[PDB]
Amino acid sequence: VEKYQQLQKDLSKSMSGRQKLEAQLTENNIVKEELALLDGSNVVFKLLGPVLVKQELGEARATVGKRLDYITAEIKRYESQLRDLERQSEQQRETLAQLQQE
Amino acid sequence: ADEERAETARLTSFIGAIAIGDLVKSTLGPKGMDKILLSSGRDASLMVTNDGATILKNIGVDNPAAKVLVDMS
Amino acid sequence: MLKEGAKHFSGLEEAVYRNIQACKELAQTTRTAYGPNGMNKMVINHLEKLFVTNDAATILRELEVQHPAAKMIVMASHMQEQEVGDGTNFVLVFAGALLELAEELLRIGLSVSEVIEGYEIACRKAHEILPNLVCCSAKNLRDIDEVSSLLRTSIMSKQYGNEVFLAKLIAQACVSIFPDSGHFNVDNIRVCKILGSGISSSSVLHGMVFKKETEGDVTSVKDAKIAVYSCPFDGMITETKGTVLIKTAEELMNFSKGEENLMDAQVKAIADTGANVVVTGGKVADMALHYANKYNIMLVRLNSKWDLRRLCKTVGATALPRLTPPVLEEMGHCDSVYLSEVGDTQVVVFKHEKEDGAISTIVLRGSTDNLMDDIERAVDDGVNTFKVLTRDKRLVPGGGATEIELAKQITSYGETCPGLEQYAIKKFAEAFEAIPRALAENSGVKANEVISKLYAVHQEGNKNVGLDIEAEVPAVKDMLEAGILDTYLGKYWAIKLATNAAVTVLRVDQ
Amino acid sequence: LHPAARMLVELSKAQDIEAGDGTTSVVIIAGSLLDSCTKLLQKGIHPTIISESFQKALEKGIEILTDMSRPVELSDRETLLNSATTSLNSKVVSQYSSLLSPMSVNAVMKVIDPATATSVDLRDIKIVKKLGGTIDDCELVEGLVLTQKVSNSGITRVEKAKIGLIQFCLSAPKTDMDNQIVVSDYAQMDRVLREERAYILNLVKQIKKTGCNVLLIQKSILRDALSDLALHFLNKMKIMVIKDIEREDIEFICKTIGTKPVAHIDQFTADMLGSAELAEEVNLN
Amino acid sequence: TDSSQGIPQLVSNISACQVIAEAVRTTLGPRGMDKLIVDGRGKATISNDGATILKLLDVVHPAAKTLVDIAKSQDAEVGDGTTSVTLLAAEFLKQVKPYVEEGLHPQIIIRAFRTATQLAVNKIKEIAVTVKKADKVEQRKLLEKCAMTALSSKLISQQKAFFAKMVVDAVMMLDDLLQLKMIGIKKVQGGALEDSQLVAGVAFKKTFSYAGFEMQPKKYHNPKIALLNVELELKAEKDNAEIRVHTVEDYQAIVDAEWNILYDKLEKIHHSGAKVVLSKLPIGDVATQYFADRDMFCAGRVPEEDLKRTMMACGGSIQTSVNALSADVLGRCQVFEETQIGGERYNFFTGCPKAKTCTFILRGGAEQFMEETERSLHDAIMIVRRAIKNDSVVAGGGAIEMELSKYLRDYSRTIPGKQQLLIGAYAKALEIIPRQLCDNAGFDATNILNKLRARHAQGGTWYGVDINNEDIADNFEAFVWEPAMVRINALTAASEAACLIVSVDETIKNPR
Amino acid sequence: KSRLMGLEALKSHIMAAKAVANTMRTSLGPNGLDKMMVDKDGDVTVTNDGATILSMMDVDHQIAKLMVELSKSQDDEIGDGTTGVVVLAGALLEEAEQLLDRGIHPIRIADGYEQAARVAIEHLDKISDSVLVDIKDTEPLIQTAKTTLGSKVVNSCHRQMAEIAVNAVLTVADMERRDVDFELIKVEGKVGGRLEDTKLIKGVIVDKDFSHPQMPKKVEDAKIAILTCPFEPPKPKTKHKLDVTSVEDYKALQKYEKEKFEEMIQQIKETGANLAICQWGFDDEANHLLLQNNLPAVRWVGGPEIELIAIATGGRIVPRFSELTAEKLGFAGLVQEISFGTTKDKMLVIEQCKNSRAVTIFIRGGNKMIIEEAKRSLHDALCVIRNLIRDNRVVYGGGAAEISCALAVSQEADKCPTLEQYAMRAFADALEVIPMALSENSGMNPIQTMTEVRARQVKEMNPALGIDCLHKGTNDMKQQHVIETLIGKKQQISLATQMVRMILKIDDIRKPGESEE
Repeated sequence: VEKYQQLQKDLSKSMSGRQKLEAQLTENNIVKEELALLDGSNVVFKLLGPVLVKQELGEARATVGKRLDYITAEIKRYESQLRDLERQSEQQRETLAQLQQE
Repeated sequence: ADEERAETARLTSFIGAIAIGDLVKSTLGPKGMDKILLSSGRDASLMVTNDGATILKNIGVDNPAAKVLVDMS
Repeated sequence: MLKEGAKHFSGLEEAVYRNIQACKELAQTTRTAYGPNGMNKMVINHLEKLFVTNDAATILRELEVQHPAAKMIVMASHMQEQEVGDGTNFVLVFAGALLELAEELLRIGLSVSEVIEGYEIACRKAHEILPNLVCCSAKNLRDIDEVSSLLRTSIMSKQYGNEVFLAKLIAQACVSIFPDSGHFNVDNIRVCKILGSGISSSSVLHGMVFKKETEGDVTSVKDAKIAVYSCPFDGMITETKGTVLIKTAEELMNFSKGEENLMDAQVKAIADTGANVVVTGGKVADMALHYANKYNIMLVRLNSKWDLRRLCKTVGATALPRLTPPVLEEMGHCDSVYLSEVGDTQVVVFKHEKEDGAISTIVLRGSTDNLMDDIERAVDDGVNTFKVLTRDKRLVPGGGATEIELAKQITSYGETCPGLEQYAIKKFAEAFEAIPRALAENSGVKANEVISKLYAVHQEGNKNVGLDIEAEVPAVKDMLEAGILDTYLGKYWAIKLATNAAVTVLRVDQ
Repeated sequence: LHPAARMLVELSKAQDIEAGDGTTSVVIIAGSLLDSCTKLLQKGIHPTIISESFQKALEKGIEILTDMSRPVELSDRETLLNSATTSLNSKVVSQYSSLLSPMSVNAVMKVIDPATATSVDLRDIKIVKKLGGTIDDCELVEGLVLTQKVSNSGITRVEKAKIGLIQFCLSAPKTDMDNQIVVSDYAQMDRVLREERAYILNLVKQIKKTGCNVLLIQKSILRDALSDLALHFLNKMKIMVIKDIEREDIEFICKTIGTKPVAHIDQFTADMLGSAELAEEVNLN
Repeated sequence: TDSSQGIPQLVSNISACQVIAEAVRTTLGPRGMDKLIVDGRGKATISNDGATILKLLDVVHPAAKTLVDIAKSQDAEVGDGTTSVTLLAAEFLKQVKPYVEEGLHPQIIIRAFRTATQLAVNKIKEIAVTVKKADKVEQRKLLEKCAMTALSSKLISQQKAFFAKMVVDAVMMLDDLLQLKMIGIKKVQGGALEDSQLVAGVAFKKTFSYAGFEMQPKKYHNPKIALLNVELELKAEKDNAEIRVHTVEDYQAIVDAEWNILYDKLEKIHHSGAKVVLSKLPIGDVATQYFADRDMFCAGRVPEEDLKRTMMACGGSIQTSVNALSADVLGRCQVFEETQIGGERYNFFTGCPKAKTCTFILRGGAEQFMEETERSLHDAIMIVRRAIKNDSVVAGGGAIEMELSKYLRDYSRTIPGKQQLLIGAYAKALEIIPRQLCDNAGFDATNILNKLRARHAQGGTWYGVDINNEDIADNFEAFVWEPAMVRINALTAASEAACLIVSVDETIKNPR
Repeated sequence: KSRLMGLEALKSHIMAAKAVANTMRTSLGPNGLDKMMVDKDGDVTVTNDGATILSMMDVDHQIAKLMVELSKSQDDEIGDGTTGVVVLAGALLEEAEQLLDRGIHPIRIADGYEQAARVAIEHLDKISDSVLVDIKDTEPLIQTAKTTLGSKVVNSCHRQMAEIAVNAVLTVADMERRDVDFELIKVEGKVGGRLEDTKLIKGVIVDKDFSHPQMPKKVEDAKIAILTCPFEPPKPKTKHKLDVTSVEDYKALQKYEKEKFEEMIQQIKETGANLAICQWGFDDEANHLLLQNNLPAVRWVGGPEIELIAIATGGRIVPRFSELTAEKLGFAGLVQEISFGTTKDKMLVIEQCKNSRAVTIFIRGGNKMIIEEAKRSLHDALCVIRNLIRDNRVVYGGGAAEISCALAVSQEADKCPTLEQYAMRAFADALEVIPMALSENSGMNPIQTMTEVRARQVKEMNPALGIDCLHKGTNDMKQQHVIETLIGKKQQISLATQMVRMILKIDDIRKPGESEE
């Protein structure tokens, strides 16, 4: 029954964005190595928004760290919302399953 | 539920309150001689008092006389 | 043993002493349990159910004994009862009595085979003069008083008081309705007790008596295609839902509505499978029933496995749970299927009676089943005491008159034979007085009075005892000449079967 | 757990802090009187009577006792050395103590202001240790030796150093990890990520704006947390960051060298900022 | 596999038989010492009969457990003789226990029992006396006496003579029973004993006030009676639920809707015709407002039996649903009246479309005379309705036994031997029965019994003890009056109860 | 499944009344030392009569069980003499085994006791005055509430309650034609006031709902409006979410509040009784925005209260605010806003001279103990007059009738003889137990003290005088003014032998294995 689905639905929904963070998180680590590697040897660039800002080395690492951090925090965001959306489905299942049935 | 009739109670109501009115008067007075406080709740955890109000607290006593005399003092 | 070894609970004392006493106490119980008696023995079931019987197997079945001694033999009285009615209450006590003479011979120090054979020898000798003890035979199995004369005996052999109208009503039950030519049926003759009215009010409805309520309209036709079902309607609905009531609400109104026409379907398919009566080991279903009232299918709201059994038995029926539109397998047998009120209860009735498929079902009215049960005990026997399946039963004196007849005879021979064989053959003809001693008690006299006269009456094949004042002083009844007689048959068996074990049960010291 | 036996584990325990000396011996003193007691109780002397006789008599005792003792110069660290060392060599531990006696009496003589040499509490005196080292690698130290250090871009040697306290989180509050995130989707995260990043830098800024050459950050559990990258942004402020430090040491550095608790940017103040004439970590000995 | 034979088992039989006999002994006599029986649930039992207390008592003796049937068999058929037969077969089992040991052990025990009662039951039925509507009585004076007779023992006031005529007529009205369940005495607060009352239908002891209760009709020349297994209230249909408030209409909302469905429940029965809505359960605050606003009578907490006894008198039906009811599961009278006698608002249900029920309204509202009169009236029923049933009537308190026990020992010299004792002791077994009531009447039974023996010997009409008077006399003449058949019943019950068991020292007992 | 024998069981039964009646014997009257209770749940308390204690005490035994059972009807009606039959029936109980010990039927002993009450009844019948009237019975109820308000909470009769005792029972009594119901009169304490805050309440008293006092405190009409409906937008004493989805709905709410206020101010006023008891709870905000409008608005009302005050008025309730009629409003003889205590809120006292189908007289207390100690006085003082108006009959009590009613009965003994003289003798003696037992619980030698009015009983007859109940140096029941409802004494008389008559009932002392189980 539809009530059971949204909770399953929003589950993998907010699950989707939470995962790709880790690959970003992974490359956030990949760039830290290079932001530890670059002294600014060749022009360092953040790009956030349709503008490409002038970026400086020293502000970039704390950024990507925050970016790493900010993303790293975002494993917890839905892992809260995971069980949230996971639970409300299960609760209605036996009901709505049997409701589907009879 | 259970009748406690005159004399045997009047012993109990006394003998406890008798016991009660002593380790307080023991302690009572400037030369009133102290009583070690005993907390059976925490080990023996102790003070040594001249105060009976502390005495009631530390070691819980059941006498109706006491419970009255508790409230009185 | 002396060692840690092997397995035995008999032998030494046990074989000689304790088995014989294990061969004693229950025979001791059966002594006034057999023959004319006022003895009564209370019993509680595994139901803890208080009941009184002078029948053994009832008592027997719930008796456990570490010995086989008491244990093994009781099959014989059953092996007996497999053959006939009572005389079974006589079977064991005959053994036990004649047995403990041997432990005396063991005190006297007589060898087993020496003790064994003289009985066996004389066991013939019994069976040899046993036909000389035929004082009559069974003329009309259709006649009531021809038969009632007998039936009174096993009932008497059970209990003294009620024997007469029983012996009447049982032939009024028409044991007549079978040839009993080798064709006789106690599946077609059933004792069905109505709890209600009196036992003198107890009737016999020829045709199946099912006190179970005849449910709704009676049979479609009297040659009833019968659907016998353990669970023909278990309900067609399942209510499990969001609430197992409603969550999406209209989904409820489907099935409670959609259930009943499936019961109609089934019931229509009872009419469609063709059953002129449907039979529910499980519950009736009201709408279904209402449909079965529309389709006028006779029904039984609830059916004992016992019901279903006889149903499955005689109909050719098969009791089945059906959540499906039903299938006739059960079909029909009985060519008239009725509703009766006896004790004023709906009686589901099935009668095909062919003299061969012939159903005469005793319907016992009575206000107590324990009443109608200890009754049915003797009634169990009388019919199958009647059931010899010799139309000519070579009627021999009832009540035990033949006993003393051969007491003189075979011990007079037991006299004539020599050796240690003597007392073997001699104790043999001494085995009779036990019951003439036993019932003499409940009669109220010593057995010497009894037996001296039972001896002094000498050869009679009449003069005998029981529970009576005739059984008291005279040591004379007519256990022939009064109408109390016995088939020649169970005699041979009551004689033989016990003689075998009494021989055999001693020989095993293990 | 016997209570009069508890009194004993109470008794010398005080003598530990009362002295650290004669603690075994203050066990030895008590029973002797109690030995004399049941006597007077076999005599039946009254506990008040028994009592008031005694602490009185102790006064009466300490007097005659006092003159037995010899007043020795407490201004003269040598007389202090000698006596204590003579004490030390009249007493159990001379091994390192006498070797450490030039250290002991000195930090003392340091915290000795008066010729009286007062009581000389051990408070400002800070016992520190270092795994291994040497008894010669033992030393008194005139300013606080601190546990490790935090410098990402942080200043290693900073001097005349106003010592910052942080009782506030520099990371911005911890939301789903250390910092401010709300997302079921990246549009959500990418929009509000502007907020957290910039201000934690500002809260970092103001600290150096508040004149912190050193920063005492008590433990990240005694904290919310410090994001090391904004702390790298803070280490970029060339403050000397000592993070994850005990509230005790905070209080010690509070009470002793006068870096008082700072829970807020405004709550940065020179009173709450100790001044380290040289704060530089040392790896050696 | 358990059992025992042997006289020890037989003695084991009588072992229980005398003890349980001692129970009932005077239990139906006015006096004794009572043990209230509180049952593990906390359920007190004082019951006047042993039977109900026997219903409590397990019997480890199948022997003594038979009498549990037989005393009940004497209880169910009558309601009396339960005590009596319990004092008889045991008395039998008492008598022969030596005789067994004396040798009577053979079945001449049970052989002799039958003629004994067979002797009596004829001699019994013969001496009993039959009456008509014009004969000795109006047919009422029979019941009048027999009610007076039963209103005698507990003396109360003399209006027992006048109460006698009261109970007679509803007794006349139903008499579909020896039992009183369909009439019953309703102890009625207020009034006096002297003014008592007898309803021609049911009536309800107490129904309770509500909003506008004196308004709600206490008078119908016909109701439609809603017999409710269920109640109506604001706790049955919520008066309490929250809401999220924006316009205060939201406050007005959750209150108005809830108010409906309570009124829905009752208006569906109010529009199913019921002017009398009987909830054997209370009615709550908002629901009775509807009853009060409906201006159709409702009653909360009205006796379920009276509610059931209603559908006896009123031909009604208990309505377990309150929703969308109907007139057949309703009930009727051609008078619904209601009035408060003393303090109890008392429903009057009569002119009922049928009667399976009358009821007796006993006033005075007084604990003392009334509870006795009741206990006295109940047996008037046990007499007067059975007096109707059997006009041939006999007399208690040894108005028979002496003659009987005489008549038997009379025939003893013919027998002599074992069963001569069954001629004498079966004779003997009788007079312990009144021997209880001489305890109860405060007499020595022996010389009471003695003379009355002689005074059934040299006498021989009814001479026997009377506890009502606390005297002895011709008891039928004392108007000690019970039909004969109840004798024969107890006789048959008693003489049969024993003979079975004496034939058993042999009892098989199996867990399997 | 073990079975005591007769006398044995009674000997086992006689083991009961002894101690439980004993508890009374030093508790009898003020000279009796009253009864104390403690709990398995840890509550030490003082108890009184039989009922209070014997209900608070728990009763093992059928004897002890019947006590509370036998007890109820006593304290129900008369309220005074409760503890008495305990001693008395217990005394006669110990007279019973005694005559069984004297070899006399349990049957017979209970027999001649019954009418032995009669020769005490007729004896009691004579005693003192079988009359009282309004201005008269004021004074004995003064006396009754003298000894009632002077024996229990305070030993000082406080004439307020002493008069509060007389008036409202009369109010239900004079309504019911020299009949009155203890149900209708009701004794209501609420602490925070005083035992000297004592109120004669012939109507209902409830705290007047103020979600604001300053928004005018007032009581209006004399009459009450009892409402299941709103007098202001309704709510069932349960949380109602007040939020507004926009900043604008913030503006309309308080208007809606006041639009229905004035409308319910309108539609209940036009119904009647601007004071309106709304069964419904409601926000303290808007409740005082109607208060800000007008008319203190009663909200958060007990569901019982509305129907309680409804039936008391005899008027109904408005179930639905669209339904409006003054009969669905209540009836207050006087609605009066009354400050409850100096400590706390004004109440709204509804005093119903319209109809009071319940009358709940009121008192306060400095403590909940003493306030209930006081109600303990009040109930039973209202209980005597209860019957004592139904019959105005009073008999000087306290042993003067006990020393006397025994006179008729024990003298009736050899008038009786056979078993009845015994059942006159071992009967009447149980009476003089109490003046003995009252002298017992006093500092007094009872047999001595009993001997005194005895001489009087030889000197005089049925003393309106007697022995000091107050333990006064002077002995009357006149100087003591100890006189009880000549009902209640006989009402008390009715109880004692009944119990003995109860313990005998049937012949069955057997138990299945269940007796007290």
